[PDB]
Amino acid sequence: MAEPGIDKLFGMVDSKYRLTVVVAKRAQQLLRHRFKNTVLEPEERPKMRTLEGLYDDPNAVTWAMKELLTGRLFFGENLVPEDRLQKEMERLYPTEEE
Amino acid sequence: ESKLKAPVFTATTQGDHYGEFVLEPLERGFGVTLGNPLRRILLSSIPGTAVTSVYIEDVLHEFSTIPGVKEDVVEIILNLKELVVRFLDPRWRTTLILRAEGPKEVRAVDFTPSADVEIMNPDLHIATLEEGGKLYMEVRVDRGVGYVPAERHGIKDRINAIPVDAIFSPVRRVAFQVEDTRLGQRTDLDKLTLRIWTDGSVTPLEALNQAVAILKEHLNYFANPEASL
Amino acid sequence: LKAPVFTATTQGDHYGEFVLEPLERGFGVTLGNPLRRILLSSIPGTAVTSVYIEDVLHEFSTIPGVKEDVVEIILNLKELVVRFLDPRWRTTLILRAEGPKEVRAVDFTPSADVEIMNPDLHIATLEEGGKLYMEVRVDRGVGYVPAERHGIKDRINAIPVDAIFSPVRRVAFQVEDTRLGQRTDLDKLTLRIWTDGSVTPLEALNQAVAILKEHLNYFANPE
Amino acid sequence: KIKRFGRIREVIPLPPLTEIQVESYKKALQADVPPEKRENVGIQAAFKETFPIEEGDKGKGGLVLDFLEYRIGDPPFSQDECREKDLTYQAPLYARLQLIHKDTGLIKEDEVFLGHLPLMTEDGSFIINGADRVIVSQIHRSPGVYFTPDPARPGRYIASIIPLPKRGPWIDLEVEASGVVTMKVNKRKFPLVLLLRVLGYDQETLVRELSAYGDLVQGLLDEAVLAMRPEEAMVRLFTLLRPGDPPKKDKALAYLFGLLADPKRYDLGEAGRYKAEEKLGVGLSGRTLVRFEDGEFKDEVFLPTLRYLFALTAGVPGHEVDDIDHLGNRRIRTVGELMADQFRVGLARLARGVRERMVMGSPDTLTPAKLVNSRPLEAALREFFSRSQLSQFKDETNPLSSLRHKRRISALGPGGLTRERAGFDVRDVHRTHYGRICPVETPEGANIGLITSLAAYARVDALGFIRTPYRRVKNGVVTEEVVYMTASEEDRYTIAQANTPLEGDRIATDRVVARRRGEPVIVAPEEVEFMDVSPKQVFSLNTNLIPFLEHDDANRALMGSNMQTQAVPLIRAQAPVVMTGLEERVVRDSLAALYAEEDGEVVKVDGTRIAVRYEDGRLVHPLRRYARSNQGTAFDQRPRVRVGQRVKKGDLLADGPASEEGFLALGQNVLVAIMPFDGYNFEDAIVISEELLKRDFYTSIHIERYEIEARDTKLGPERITRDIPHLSEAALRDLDEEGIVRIGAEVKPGDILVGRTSFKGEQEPSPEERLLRSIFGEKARDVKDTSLRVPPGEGGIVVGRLRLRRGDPGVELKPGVREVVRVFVAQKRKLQVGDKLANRHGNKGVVAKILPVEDMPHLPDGTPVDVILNPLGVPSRMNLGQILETHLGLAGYFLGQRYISPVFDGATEPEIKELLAEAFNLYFGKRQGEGFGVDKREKEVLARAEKLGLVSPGKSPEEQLKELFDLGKVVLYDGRTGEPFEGPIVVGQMFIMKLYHMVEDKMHARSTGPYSLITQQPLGGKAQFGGQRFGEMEVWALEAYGAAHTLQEMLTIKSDDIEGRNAAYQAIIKGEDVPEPSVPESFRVLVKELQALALDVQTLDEKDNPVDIFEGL
Ligand SMILES: [Mg+2]
Repeated sequence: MAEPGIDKLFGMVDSKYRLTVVVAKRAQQLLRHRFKNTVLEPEERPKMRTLEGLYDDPNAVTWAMKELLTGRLFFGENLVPEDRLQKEMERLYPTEEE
Repeated sequence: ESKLKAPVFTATTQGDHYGEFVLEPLERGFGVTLGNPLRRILLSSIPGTAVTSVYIEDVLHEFSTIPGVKEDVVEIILNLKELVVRFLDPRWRTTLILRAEGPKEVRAVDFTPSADVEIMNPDLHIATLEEGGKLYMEVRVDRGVGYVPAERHGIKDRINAIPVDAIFSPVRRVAFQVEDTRLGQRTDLDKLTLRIWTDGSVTPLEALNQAVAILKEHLNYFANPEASL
Repeated sequence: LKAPVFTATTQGDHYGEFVLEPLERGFGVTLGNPLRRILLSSIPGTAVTSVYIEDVLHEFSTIPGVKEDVVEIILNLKELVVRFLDPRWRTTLILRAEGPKEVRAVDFTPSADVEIMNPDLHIATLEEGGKLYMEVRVDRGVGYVPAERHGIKDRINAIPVDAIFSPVRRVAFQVEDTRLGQRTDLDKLTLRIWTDGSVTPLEALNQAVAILKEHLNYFANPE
Repeated sequence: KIKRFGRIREVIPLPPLTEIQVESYKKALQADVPPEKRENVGIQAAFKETFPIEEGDKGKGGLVLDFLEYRIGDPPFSQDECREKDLTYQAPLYARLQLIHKDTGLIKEDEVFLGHLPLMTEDGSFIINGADRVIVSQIHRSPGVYFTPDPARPGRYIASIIPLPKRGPWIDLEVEASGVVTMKVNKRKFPLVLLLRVLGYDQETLVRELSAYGDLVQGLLDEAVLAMRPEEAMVRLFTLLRPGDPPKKDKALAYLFGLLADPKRYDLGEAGRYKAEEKLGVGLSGRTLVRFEDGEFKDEVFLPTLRYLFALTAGVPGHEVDDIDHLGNRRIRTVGELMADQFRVGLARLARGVRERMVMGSPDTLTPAKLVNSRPLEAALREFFSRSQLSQFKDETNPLSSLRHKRRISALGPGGLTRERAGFDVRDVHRTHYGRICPVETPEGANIGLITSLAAYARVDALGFIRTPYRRVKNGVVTEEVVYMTASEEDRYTIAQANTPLEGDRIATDRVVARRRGEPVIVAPEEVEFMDVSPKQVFSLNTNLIPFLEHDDANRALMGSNMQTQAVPLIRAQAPVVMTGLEERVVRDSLAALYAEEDGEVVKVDGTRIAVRYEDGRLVHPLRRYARSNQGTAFDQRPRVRVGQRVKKGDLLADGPASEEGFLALGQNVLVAIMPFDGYNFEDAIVISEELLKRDFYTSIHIERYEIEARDTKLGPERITRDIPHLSEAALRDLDEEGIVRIGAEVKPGDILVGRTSFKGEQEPSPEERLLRSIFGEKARDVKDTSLRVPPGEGGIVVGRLRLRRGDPGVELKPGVREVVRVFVAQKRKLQVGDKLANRHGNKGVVAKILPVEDMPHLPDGTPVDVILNPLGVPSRMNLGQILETHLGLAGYFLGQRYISPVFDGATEPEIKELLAEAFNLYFGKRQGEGFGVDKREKEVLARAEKLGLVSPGKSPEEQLKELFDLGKVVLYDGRTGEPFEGPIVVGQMFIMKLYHMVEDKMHARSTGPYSLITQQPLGGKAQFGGQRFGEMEVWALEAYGAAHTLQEMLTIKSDDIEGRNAAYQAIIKGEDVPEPSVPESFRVLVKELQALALDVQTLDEKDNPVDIFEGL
């Protein structure tokens, strides 16, 4: 009918746009550099159907919203060190290739 | 790499009713030219078994009421229609008798605990009778396929009968959409899907093949001809 | 009961009312239609695939001495229904026209396992300079297919033509109720399987049921 | 087998339908006439008009140069070559001009070469610089004089309407408050008193003998300072004609604006004398005022219209009469008159050049043909024809088009006060002029009314101006009834009686009101001059093509009145079942077909040219084939006749473009049931039966035309060769024979359509490179590919190729441009999702889905339908009569007939029944024969149609059928599943056209590529191609939502912002991450762009003092 729990999300955070950001930053955080940021991984994994068979989908926000609607994460004025917020990523397998 | 010349027939099996069935890639034009006749026959031509006439000591005509019975005639009448019998496999087509006591809930089992004919739906209100719980029913049951209203005529117990209707047909609902998909590149290939609902004894899937059989069983009729130049 | 009475007022290639009979109240179409549906679709037939004409570099042309107009031709030739009298294959008729005459599909060079169901068929009114040497394919096929099934062959001026296969030309069916059996309620079929190019109704009807069966079949083992 | 409906018809829509022009031009281009007769208007006038040129010293010395008979002549080229060599189909025109001396000297320079006056084709249009153009007839305020209320604050003003916008000045006498009676000629306001003084009038002799009964005078006297002496007068007036000219009484200047027929003259009156007289105190002559008598001037129209003014400023002769847009005040200058005035200009300049060469040069050597430099009559003349808001291309999609476009009338003329796109007074004019002979249901949108079409039987006779229809007057003739005609009423069509129409209540119009029934019932001159030869004359030639206009609501009825222009010839032109006689004439004035001349005979061979009629003489007739339409309509002719005689009720002798055998045939008529089909015909979409494609129906063939010029620019000569470097790819000559592509070739997008290399010297192949080059035989290169190739638009099959090269004969090409390859490509299109179908009743719609015969709605005997026009809204919402076509449909399908049910007279519901009633006793007359009859399905319905009290109860099912056939039609099964459609579903053969609007030409898609080098934002290019616009309206769209980022991206990573652009394409090609922006170029650039003007745009951060780091690279 639309987005799985779109309404549920609109409940969590306050300003309708606030969420759009979270999911955005999050997607722009999740399958953005790593992938090992997940929280749905177990029996609750966003799998895609496709002739051959199932397998996750390359749509960042997709996992995002539904990973948010999960439980973990957090938002607002925490992890003050944005610097140390992206660097801490170095602390655990980051980067890619070109 | 996922269809070729052999669609993928996939069911859903719920346990006794709703069982989504879905063969897949099919040339555009058979979802209808196929998934329909079944849904048709499915709603009809199917051996079934359900109540059909009732004698219940006193007052003939279905219109009236009885004392020491929270309900009225028709409520039992219809409350009866939601009965699910299973005549093993002989030839069967018998009657039935209920033993009504005092102030209790007359289930749909308080009948003649006769084997050879089990009741799938044990419960089922049927009727309520307090204190002086009279009530004596010799509720019949017949054998049919389509649907039959007040047209058969409740012979049986000559006098007194309030014949109910022939709701005999194991299936109780049959719908089907035919969204198109293209697991096989070409963006417009038919894709059935069925949703056979049945509880009147006979399982869903069973209903299907049965019909699917009823159809071919029939199709063979176009075999040896007898022309005219 | 237990079975009907498959009548079949036949004909000579085309026209084929084929009446079942005491079909219980209902199946009057469970059968009646699909066959009709199928009989208008999936069925093997004959049809032109490409034509080459004398001095015609490509369609949108105009062959001298000929009243017509190259497209018309191909539009006419689009019809010409062949018969194949053989198991699996395509082929190429060939015809040359002279001075004043009226090259109706007939003048289409007699040849091998082939019949010209629709002789006459005014193909072209050439005159004064009756020059017309042509080369038209004619592939086996099924259904409708246009610019795709390229008419290569004479790699040059093929001006591939459209594919209009389905040998059936119309299909209906009544349910007229005037039969015995067991109570005036049941229905009585009678699908017609009208006109055709090559194949005959019975064949269409027959070929038809098969398919419906093979599909009906697919309802096999599910996952 | 044609059935007709109708009554009377005393004439015919009249010959030809292109008379507005054709017979117009010629009579203005007289010429063809022996150089004796022919006296005015047209070229000649312009000549005579330009008074024999003199010069300084009035009648003192030599040189007079008088003009004479001119000579249109030996036409340079021929139509066809002109278009092939992009040439205006002109022709030479010279005229012997013998100059004089004042010492006796008669010299006649024979001919004296001159301008090239463009000729007009038999057609009724022009060939100009190759393409075909048409001169559209404009309308303006008819010459004369007729005040009108001062729109300001109540106070009628006076206007003087000179003849044509180039034969007199617009003079408005405006009585104000602070200034009073003003004479404002062109660019000059001044005391109206003054000019009068000059004309003689004056205090007392003037007012107090003119303006008494209505004050409005002291103000006219006060400036009597002017009314103190003429002569001295002119001077002050002259002084009031900028700039600082020489005050020295001359009489000239005023030697006009009244004097002589020079820049003022309604000619021999006609619409000036014949009008102002019956508007003013009668009396007048050729022009306004009169001088050169012997001294002072003698006014003729300057106080009487001032008088008649005041009169309507406080007296009884009101007549506030504004432009009153009465077509007794709205003129129309036919082409010839537009082309004429231009001559009345070419000369205006020559006369200057002549008067000038007069002097200088030797009075004994100064002869004509040496005094006349043929530059004016050209230029300014060839200036008009191809550079006028009135000269236009030519709607050539389907023939009605062309023809139609000539009958059209523009008011957006470029004349004086000629309504600009929104000129001073617009949403007023538009409205239906109560004059009916210039249709009411034609116009479009946005230009709503400033462009109308003129009625059929309209005009034709002694024409001085304005339409004038034909109107019967009891048998005999029909009189070309004026437009300012009262002629004692008019009796509308119908209620006849042999010759005495026994209606004794006859409906009629008189002056305006439908006024009940004058009832003169004289049978004599039709109750005066009452009666209209047929209705037709009420409407547009290309509306009369509507079988049931009656029911059709005006508004929507116009939406078909136009639309059907946008036809688009097909292969199976099909005339329509219900058509209207006209269908048969429209395509015979278009000349889009090939007629005959005398009796019969044939001979021929058939194919490329119906050979010689063979009648007495011997003339072959070639047949235009797979031409090219201005719109790319591919109009070709078809050969109709084998070996016979003249005509068989019509000598079609081979059809034309979009006409079935002689009958105009825009689209194809097909069978259709009405009814909502699972949404596929939602709103307006039409669902369609695949069959139509399988039977090559709506298929239309279009031929394109790609071009290329071979420049010369300073780098090396631009050449058209087949040696395109590197393009080896077995492509080059795998096609492109010795340069350009080959006929019958088949072209996809990208292939080299017409190759040609180019030098360009970017950089120098430095060493190393040149070395390595030599080394590995890397032959150095100097020439680029710069070929042609076919654009992203699929392409098609190479139909033909033309080639024009400098130095060629009749050609002539753009400076620098040498040679110019052209290549035409065909296309045949069938039909697809998208595209419009639109019928004759504005039931316009675009195809949605196209079902396979399999599905669709099976009629009873199995015949599938064709289109699934939705009944929802459309009809109700639009209230029309596209049903009374679908009904006389089967009642013409089964009854196998084509019909003629003309506009407002015929094909009546009972007849539609009578007919329909019949054509069933066979449709069903068969079934009860083939061996069948009404089945469970049909009964299941019928026994419910009466529930719907839709069919007479009690009757047998069979009885209920026919009953339910006249109205709607048979149960109509749904060949999809099988059961019936509960409720009949009227079925029938409508007639749907396929408007030049196929989807193909639309729909493109971008992603990257053709990036610009001028604006830096996607536009123009080479390879891919594309680029989409994102107007302001959409900015608000995003602003309104909250997609800030989503917005930025459209002013960042997707246009100007290079850093970003690239960032994007780099981001995607990699994957994982997304287009990351920051400081859009749009900002970094605004700063270092304001600086350039001496401003220090500072970028202070959060705290004012954190002054940006910005552009710090
Ligand atoms: Mg629209």
